[PDB]
Amino acid sequence: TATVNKADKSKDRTYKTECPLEFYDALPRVGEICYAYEIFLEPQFESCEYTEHMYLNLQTPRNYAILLRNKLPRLAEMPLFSNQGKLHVRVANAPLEVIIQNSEQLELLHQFHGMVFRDILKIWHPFFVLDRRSKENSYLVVPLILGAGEQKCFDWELMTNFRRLPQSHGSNVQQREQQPAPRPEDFEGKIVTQWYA
Amino acid sequence: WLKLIFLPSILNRMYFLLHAEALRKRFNTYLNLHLLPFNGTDYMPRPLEIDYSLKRNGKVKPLLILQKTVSKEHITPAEQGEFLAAITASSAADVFDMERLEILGNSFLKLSATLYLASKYSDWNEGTLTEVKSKLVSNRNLLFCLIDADIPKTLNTIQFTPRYTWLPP
Amino acid sequence: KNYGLQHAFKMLEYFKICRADIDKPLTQLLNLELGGKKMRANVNTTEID
Amino acid sequence: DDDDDNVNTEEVIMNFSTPKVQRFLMSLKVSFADKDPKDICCLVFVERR
Repeated sequence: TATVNKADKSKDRTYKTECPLEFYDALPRVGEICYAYEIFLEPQFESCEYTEHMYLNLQTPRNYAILLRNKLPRLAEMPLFSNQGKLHVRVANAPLEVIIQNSEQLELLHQFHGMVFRDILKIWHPFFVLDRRSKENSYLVVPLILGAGEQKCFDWELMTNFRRLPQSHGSNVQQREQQPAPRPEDFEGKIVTQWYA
Repeated sequence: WLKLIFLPSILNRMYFLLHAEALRKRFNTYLNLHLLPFNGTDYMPRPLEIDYSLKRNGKVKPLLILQKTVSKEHITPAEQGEFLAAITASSAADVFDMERLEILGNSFLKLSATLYLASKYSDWNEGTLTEVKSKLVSNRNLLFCLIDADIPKTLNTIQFTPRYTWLPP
Repeated sequence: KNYGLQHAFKMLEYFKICRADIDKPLTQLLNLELGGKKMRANVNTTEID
Repeated sequence: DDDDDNVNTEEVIMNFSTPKVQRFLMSLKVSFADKDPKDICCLVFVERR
């Protein structure tokens, strides 16, 4: 009946966003069953001399999964657009059921998950803190490696090694003299940066 | 490292994909259509389709909507990607938006409000019927009757800038 | 688009846009009646012709 | 030297400035490498207008 509120047609309101029920209280726990959903990235672009690296790398079986206490439903295939073409992303319908029996194991898992955003993606902020409240939007991302048979297992060695990304430091001649000779094997399929440039 | 580069986009999309799946299951349950083989436990979500129409991307043919309205043999499962597209606003610079579905929804809402008012208040002149219809399909009425449904808390309406305005899980 | 008008009418009951009634369920909107005193169904057709 | 102008500008700036300015720019880069613009707020004090 009132006509006073008809003038402000360009109004807006603030809404408290809520995470999906699966993401809420999805923090994996010690001694409880947890589900990991492997993320498969499928390149759609044709391989060429300029798209070779991504097209070979994204098809490698060294994928990463998403850990939740809750069970995810079937998810639709999603398209992503990189610089060198379109990508198809799918989440495995059958989760990987593993048990966590060690507290420091979960600590290492969460440490790697935090390190990924802090260093690799640089999403970190000074006020950001690793969350253990087991509350809204709480789940982990875990790297996977091939084990026995076709089954996959957690990449324990990677997260026990890469708690933090090592800082890029240059090497001078005197300390380079006695450093071990570089080998082709430790340099194959790795990440490197130019400290001098 | 290359696979982890795409992680924020995948996580942000899975957020609203789970929201859309929840909406799909809820709406299918409300219509008693959840027990259908399409919408039951044997649901296979179809892949999301790019809306290439977007700027940043003798005889009469029977109308499909009416044809499936009168016959149940052509009822198609409510796709999860379609619900995600309905959720995703145009402000979020994604590959799909809500406008194309919004056109059909607005027209259906106008038609249904008109029919409901004409059946309920058949003994009224057209001025008051038009005024009441405009009030029913007004922005404020839809805003209120969607706020009380707890839908706006799950909308996708902001551009994804992970380094600036995103909280990782 | 996925379920036709008969199934879509129940959304308005869900969103409380159109209040339902015992006499006139929301799924029967396609059965609109041109009712009221404005009709005279007893008039023979020659008057209309 | 090269044709890429984006790196050419940086290279000429670093090659046509005294070590004071070069070190200043390196410190600025290493202090605000990939941070949030809303998070950094700094002043630079110089003598002459």
